[PDB]
Amino acid sequence: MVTIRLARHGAKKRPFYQVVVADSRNARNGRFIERVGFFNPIASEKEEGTRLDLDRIAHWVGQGATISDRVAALIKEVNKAA
Amino acid sequence: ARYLGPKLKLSRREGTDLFLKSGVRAIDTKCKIEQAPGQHGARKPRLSDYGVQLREKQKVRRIYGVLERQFRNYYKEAARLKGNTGENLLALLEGRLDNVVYRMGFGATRAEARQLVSHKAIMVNGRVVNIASYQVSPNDVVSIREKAKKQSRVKAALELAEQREKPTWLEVDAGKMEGTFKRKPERSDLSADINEHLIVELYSK
Amino acid sequence: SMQDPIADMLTRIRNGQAANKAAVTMPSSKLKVAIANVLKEEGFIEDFKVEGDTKPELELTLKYFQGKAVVESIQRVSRPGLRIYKRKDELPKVMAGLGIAVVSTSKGVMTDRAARQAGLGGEIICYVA
Amino acid sequence: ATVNQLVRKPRARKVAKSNVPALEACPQKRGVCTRVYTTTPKKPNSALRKVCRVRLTNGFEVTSYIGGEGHNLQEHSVILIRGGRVKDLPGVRYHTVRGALDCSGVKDRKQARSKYGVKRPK
Amino acid sequence: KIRTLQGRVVSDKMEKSIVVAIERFVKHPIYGKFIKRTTKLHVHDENNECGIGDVVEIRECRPLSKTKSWTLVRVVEKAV
Amino acid sequence: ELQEKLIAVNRVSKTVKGGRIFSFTALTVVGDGNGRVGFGYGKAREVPAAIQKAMEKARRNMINVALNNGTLQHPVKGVHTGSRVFMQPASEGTGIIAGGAMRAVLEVAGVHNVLAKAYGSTNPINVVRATIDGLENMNSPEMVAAKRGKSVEEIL
RNA sequence: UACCCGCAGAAGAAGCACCGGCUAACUCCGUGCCAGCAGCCGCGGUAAUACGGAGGGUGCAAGCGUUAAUCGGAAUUACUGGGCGUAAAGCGCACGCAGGCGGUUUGUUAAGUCAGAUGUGAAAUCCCCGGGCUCAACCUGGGAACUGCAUCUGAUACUGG
RNA sequence: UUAGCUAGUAGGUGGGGUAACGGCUCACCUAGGCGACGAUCCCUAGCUGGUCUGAGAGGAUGACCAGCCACACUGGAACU
Ligand SMILES: [Mg+2]
Ligand SMILES: [Mg+2]
Ligand SMILES: [Mg+2]
Ligand SMILES: [Mg+2]
Ligand SMILES: [Mg+2]
Ligand SMILES: [Mg+2]
Ligand SMILES: [Mg+2]
Ligand SMILES: [Mg+2]
Ligand SMILES: [Mg+2]
Ligand SMILES: [Mg+2]
Ligand SMILES: [Mg+2]
Ligand SMILES: [Mg+2]
Ligand SMILES: [Mg+2]
Ligand SMILES: [Mg+2]
Ligand SMILES: [Mg+2]
Ligand SMILES: [Mg+2]
Ligand SMILES: [Mg+2]
Repeated sequence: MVTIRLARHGAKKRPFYQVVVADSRNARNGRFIERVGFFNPIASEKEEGTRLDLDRIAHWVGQGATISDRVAALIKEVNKAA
Repeated sequence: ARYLGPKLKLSRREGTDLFLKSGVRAIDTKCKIEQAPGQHGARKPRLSDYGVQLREKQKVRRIYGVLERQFRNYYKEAARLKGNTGENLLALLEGRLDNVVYRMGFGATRAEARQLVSHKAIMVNGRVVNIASYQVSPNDVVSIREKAKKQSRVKAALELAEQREKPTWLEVDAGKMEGTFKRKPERSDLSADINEHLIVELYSK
Repeated sequence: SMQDPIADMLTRIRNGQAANKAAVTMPSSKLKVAIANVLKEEGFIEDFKVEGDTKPELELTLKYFQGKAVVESIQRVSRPGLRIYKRKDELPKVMAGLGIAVVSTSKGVMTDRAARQAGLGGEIICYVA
Repeated sequence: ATVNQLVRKPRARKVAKSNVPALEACPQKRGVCTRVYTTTPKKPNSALRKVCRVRLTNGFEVTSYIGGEGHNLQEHSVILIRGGRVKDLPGVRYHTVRGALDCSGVKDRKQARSKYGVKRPK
Repeated sequence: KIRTLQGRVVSDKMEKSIVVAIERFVKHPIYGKFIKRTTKLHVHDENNECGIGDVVEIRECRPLSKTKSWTLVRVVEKAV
Repeated sequence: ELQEKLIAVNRVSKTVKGGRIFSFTALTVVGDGNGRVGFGYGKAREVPAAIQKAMEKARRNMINVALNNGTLQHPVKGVHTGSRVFMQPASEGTGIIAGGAMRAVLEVAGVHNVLAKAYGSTNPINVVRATIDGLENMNSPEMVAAKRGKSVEEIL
């Protein structure tokens, strides 16, 4: 099914995930329907570290797109922040 | 990754002073800089159109203490940037950490400034930088670190940087051993004995 | 066989300028009059006057400044063997602006500056410099 | 000449075959010497060049040219062959590279030792 | 509204089927020359009110046989 | 004042009854470096005399070119017997992008930024004439406005 | 682990290619069309700046040269951008099908063409403005671009019906 | 210096079959269909975003990555 998950596109020891909606039967960083924000676990201060698109996330969850563990743990942080 | 040899043969080959010496000794007394080095410098060979361009580029490269690959990368960046290609290349060349610290006056020569940069003595905006090619942005704060403020060679360079020419784009203070890069130097601000067009003609090939 | 009246007109005016002719008479047409209007509005020719009831003739009068001809090169770009159509942002620029490129567009036969100001293309006819 | 003719007949290229067919677009090829001997150049200059007819692995048999002075190679010797021909010798299109599996380097060489496979002197 | 193609008929010697030809005017990608290319198609002409030469108008509906997916709508230019 | 420069020297020969007698030819380009340029092709029995012979004729046969502040007005093409030249105005910092006997004459003339290209036979003797005719035939906005009958801003 | 700090000692850390013209770099020694160099022009027959070595010089640099392939120079397949009297290039000539083009005016259609809008032209990649890795390589956000196609609404000068 | 190819072949009626339209298949009828805008045949070749070079137009190319197709000792087949 459609799932909101991550896709590593950084470098060695410097990960950077591109949160995307992709079919479950696909590669980790293969084909995705759309791109929804990004995430960087090593982002420095005074800089964005998470830019999730809550509108698109809600639109996909209304159609049945499941949210993975890390993105589910990040959307709550985004909601708490703002 | 840097020249390790005589510092005056290059100047003799170019024909002019490359500022590779501190300046305590006169350039004429230091060496017989009238002719090219080697056993055939007495003759005056007629230089070709490619020869003059190559000599100009080699003179610039040896003055700024870079290699051919770094010079080509700087030329590519200058051509990528907007405005005068030669002026942009000159500004990028005189934007390195060793070059800016030499202009400020913390090092006797280019080699001394590069060694000081490498040995973790130069700090930019309160941050330790050991890169000789570290570009400096306008409104930066270069400073000698506290441990290296008591260096005899550093203070000798500070006292010897006064009798020569003074750049009008840097804010220097030897009391605290720190300076500020106020603005990017202009072509008129820099030296006027360098033909900018020769380098771009040579690299247009 | 006569297969390009515009090319014939360009050849006639170029030959007249080369041979120092005061005016060049020729059979005329609606497109010829439209091109002559553009040529007169830019000072490349002195004036023109259509004469005739059944077979109208254009009588274009050339202009000579200090002996040398005013028009340097008139080149037919879009010939009736290869049609050339250019958009508003793809119009040519003769001598970086010092020359003109006549273009027939939906609003008529205007020049490069007029076409660019109006914001529409057309198909080019010839370069005049 | 004209676009109407060119649309019917497109402007064909002028592709030319390579001067090293036996390599088959390969920098190096290993071969076994079959006929090592000496030949003479053409009219403009007279000399005695050292050549070797060698059968390549793929199946081609070519004639190379030994560079430098002194070559211990002989029949049934494994050699490495690269491109590059000799102008003053007809037929040769390749060069035997010294320092190969069995091609020994030139003795007492001081300049351009890399082109002849010579160890750096102490 | 519906995408329809107008073209000249070629043959009609088939049961409930004709062969239409479309002349699209395109420009050469290299020389810029404006040439014409044939777009011959097979049309399921039910009740064949068509001869040879008359132009017709067709629309794509669905694959009706192995080598035709177009159907006639109207006949214009019928007079010879 | 002038920026005289020799382009190339060629050695010609002429057979006679007694044998072959040699000779030298010199091509030079001179100019004030602001808006004037001239060429001289001299011949003499020796290199030092031929260069002066070419220089004098180049000095006394100069041509004034109505160039821009640092470049030429509009792109132009010149056609000669065997050489065709194309010159396009570049931007500041590019330099004299030329080759053969074109970059020297362009630098002597006064222009500092131009893209030049040679098509056909690239011989200096013909290419110099081609590249000077290319600068002679071109005009300035004021010059074209004079014959047009309008203003520079109007014919912008 | 990245990173920071103290120890001591200038130590443990530079080679390759070229030097007759193209192309930046010249003098001797050893041979003597033999030994040998070479991408071209070509050198060596006792004064070799061209062979081998030495001295010196030039280029690059933890890299240096050769080889194999691609593009440029090659305007040397030329649509941008050639020629056909003599270098290669007018069928020996004529008729003519398909085809290519087509004098001049009006009205009509708007197919090409011209304007605007919508969808799409994946992400990635290039470019521009910023950021993070001590700089850079590298990563990344936005913008532009993807020069194309289909549809809709108009413009009618040109070509087309 | 590969010029004719195609008889389930083109179309039609009805039956059968696939989740779906379809000579996909069957019986019958019509003699049609493709082709100098290159049919048929031979050699070579995975395609695209892309990469190199080139100012541009172009030329070469399919390394990594990403999207699609095919393959799993060779060939044929079917089931879940
Ligand atoms: Mg390096
Ligand atoms: Mg620039
Ligand atoms: Mg040499
Ligand atoms: Mg080409
Ligand atoms: Mg030709
Ligand atoms: Mg002939
Ligand atoms: Mg002949
Ligand atoms: Mg004839
Ligand atoms: Mg005949
Ligand atoms: Mg339309
Ligand atoms: Mg449009
Ligand atoms: Mg940064
Ligand atoms: Mg994209
Ligand atoms: Mg009409
Ligand atoms: Mg049925
Ligand atoms: Mg090119
Ligand atoms: Mg692949």
